[PDB]
Amino acid sequence: SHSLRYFVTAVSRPGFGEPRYMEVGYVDNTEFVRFDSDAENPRYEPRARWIEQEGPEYWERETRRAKGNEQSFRVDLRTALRYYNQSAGGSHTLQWMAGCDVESDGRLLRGYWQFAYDGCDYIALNEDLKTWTAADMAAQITRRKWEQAGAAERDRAYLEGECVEWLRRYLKNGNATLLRTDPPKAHVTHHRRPEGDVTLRCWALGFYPADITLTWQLNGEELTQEMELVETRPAGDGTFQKWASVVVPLGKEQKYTCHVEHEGLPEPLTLRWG
Amino acid sequence: IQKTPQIQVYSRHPPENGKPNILNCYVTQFHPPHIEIQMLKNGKKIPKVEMSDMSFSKDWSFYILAHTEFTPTETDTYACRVKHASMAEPKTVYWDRDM
Amino acid sequence: TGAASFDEF
Repeated sequence: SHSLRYFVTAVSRPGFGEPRYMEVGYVDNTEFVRFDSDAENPRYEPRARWIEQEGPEYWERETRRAKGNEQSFRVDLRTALRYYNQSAGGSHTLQWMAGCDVESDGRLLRGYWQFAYDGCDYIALNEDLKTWTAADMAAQITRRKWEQAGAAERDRAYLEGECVEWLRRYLKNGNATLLRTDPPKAHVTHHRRPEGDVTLRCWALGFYPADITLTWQLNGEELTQEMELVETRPAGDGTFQKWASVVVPLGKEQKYTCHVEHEGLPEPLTLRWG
Repeated sequence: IQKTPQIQVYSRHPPENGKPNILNCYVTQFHPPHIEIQMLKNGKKIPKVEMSDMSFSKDWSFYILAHTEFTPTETDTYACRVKHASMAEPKTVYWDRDM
Repeated sequence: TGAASFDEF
């Protein structure tokens, strides 16, 4: 499956300016568009080479859409103050994630339209795309309003229609980068510890996409329980890094193996401290 | 209501003394979004430090990638200093050539 | 393309 997602944030900073508004759009885990109210001339801007192909109308419409959402999020923030009886001196956050997961097929797998207030769940469109889940008494007020306005059906039409259609077009136009694989380049490092044993660290560098499995083995056993793992992290050029370490006795290096599994590899790698 | 950021400092390319590179500071899982990230060399602030757009993860918690140009040397010590409302004092994480 | 939020709290 593939995904198109829009991550939206509005943050009030009372006493140091108007609330900040941001949008960022992703295909899979790859960022392609952004809008930021703090920019000089706030406008939708490309964040990948493949989206630059879209003509000026695309940018004008997306800009006007973001500006409309911005005005609407600023009203939401003021409304949230009344619903929660908060003052106009505190800084508050409103987040929204909307988008669609489609199968290799192209049909919809999951639609998302969900809000959070100060980093807590506020309201979300249910998986059925018909009803809402309000998290508290304040969100119940919003739910009631939105059911009376027929919001759910309008939003289902975007998630089932435009979202799915545009994802399929983005996957085609950005085919080169989005649907590529790059294999991990791996190596093992070796560090003598003061306890008298050694750290073996298995690196995986420059791979795309982010999914990968790094494991250490001693004679075929998986050693999952005793392995240090960092989170997969962006190298800042579109590729990813990850490492897994183990502690092993000083003379038993050659008995441990690192295994790397990735879509870009013709065969999974097996490494050893050399 | 408040989440402490996680910080990793690492190089775009495996380090080689005297060769230009990019130093990454990947800050994740923090809330609220307001944050101050700076990168140090021997205690002194690095002048040009460029950051990716801030975004949030499935759990509503924020992340961002700060980076800068640097040429690693044998002796020079590099770090990422992060100031956030969740922390009494700014947090400094030093670059490790094998992490 | 992204979504429009026509409905307020």
